[PDB]
Amino acid sequence: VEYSTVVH
Amino acid sequence: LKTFSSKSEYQLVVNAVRKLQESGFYWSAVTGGEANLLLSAEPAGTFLIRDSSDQRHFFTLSVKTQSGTKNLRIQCEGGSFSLQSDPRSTQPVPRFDCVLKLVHHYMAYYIYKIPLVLSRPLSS
Amino acid sequence: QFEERHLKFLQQLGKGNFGSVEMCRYDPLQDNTGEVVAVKKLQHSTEEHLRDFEREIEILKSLQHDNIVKYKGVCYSNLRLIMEYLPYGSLRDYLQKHKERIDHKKLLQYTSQICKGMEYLGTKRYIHRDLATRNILVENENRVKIGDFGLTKVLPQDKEYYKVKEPGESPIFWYAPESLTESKFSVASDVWSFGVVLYELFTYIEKSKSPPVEFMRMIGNDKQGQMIVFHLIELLKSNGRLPRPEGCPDEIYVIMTECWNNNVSQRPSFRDLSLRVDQIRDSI
Ligand SMILES: CC(C)(C)c1nc2c3ccc(F)cc3c3c(=O)[nH]ccc3c2[nH]1
Repeated sequence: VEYSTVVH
Repeated sequence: LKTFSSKSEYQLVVNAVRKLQESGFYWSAVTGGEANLLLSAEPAGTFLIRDSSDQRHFFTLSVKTQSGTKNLRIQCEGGSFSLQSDPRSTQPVPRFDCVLKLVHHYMAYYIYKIPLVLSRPLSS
Repeated sequence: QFEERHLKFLQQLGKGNFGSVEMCRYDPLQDNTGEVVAVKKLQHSTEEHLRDFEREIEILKSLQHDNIVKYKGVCYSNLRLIMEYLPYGSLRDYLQKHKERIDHKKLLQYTSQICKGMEYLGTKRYIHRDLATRNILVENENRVKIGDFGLTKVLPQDKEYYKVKEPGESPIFWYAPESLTESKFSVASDVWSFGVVLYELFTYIEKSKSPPVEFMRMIGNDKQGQMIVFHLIELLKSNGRLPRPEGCPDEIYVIMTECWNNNVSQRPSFRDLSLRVDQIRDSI
């Protein structure tokens, strides 16, 4: 699995 | 495992999954494995919604980008679906009443630092 | 009373919830002839644990019953709890050890003890929730006790349900449908939980007749994440339950499915339960 987070 | 917070939150998911199954790009109970696979023969910007593997989250967004296939957790807190927040995120994360409405919004936003590219769904 | 400086560490018993249970021996004389007692301590001391751990003690302290584990005393190190030592350990592991040496009338005997324990628990307005074979203890071949009131809460004066809007990891298979949806735990949530406990008994939980393995088998061993809880609710709302235990009397499985009734009202009380248990006990 390759998870990330969103930057605004 | 995390049980539901309230009756409202349960009936929320019923409508969330209903509208998700009607959407066509909802892949039920699919792990992060096929995500890196099914989105390999798809152009960068192709996405899908699947059941999270973590016990904290219901659904999870997977999207093919230039760096590769990236997955995104979709938290449901107090009856609103939002993407997981970054510590370097200056602007607050958007909340939505429907899970589908979360998708349409993101179609600038970046991901750790390539941009967020939502273009085409993956039919099921 | 008690002093931890006299407690000699003999061995570790087991671990459950947010603490560790160790076999020690309190002997003020230090000549090593003292009586053996079980000791439960906190691994990581936090405010969200040390406070809740102490609430468990205050509950157990108010619990005095033959079928409720006997509270011994307390000592601090980071709190530390002193309780009686039950050699055969948990009902879960004991039922697996001696499958053959335990017959039908014995399983009904425990059930009667668990019921009478739940009645003494219910009269003081407590909701165990964590009712499972891993939380029930065995003093001797013919007597069992209920232990670990960690998840036990106190009922309000007016409200008959205790609702936790901020849930953590939970045994969702021992949970009632009402406990899965609104996270509301009633005395009927213990009747449901007892239903699964009653299931565990007549199976001895052999190989893959476990409440998780069975429920997972029904919803499919592919559905993962928090989405499992959802599918389980669909399964319970669609009147699907855990199958009949292998070689289980008919009247007993009926009771299981009647505790597994969706409606709270239709779930038989622990009064009605203990009656049928003893009714089938002396008949056989
Ligand atoms: C795991 C859990 C916390 C429920 C727990 N396990 C035990 C236990 C296990 C083996 C054994 F020989 C004794 C015990 C025991 C005991 O002897 N007294 C009180 C609790 C307790 C216990 N409490």
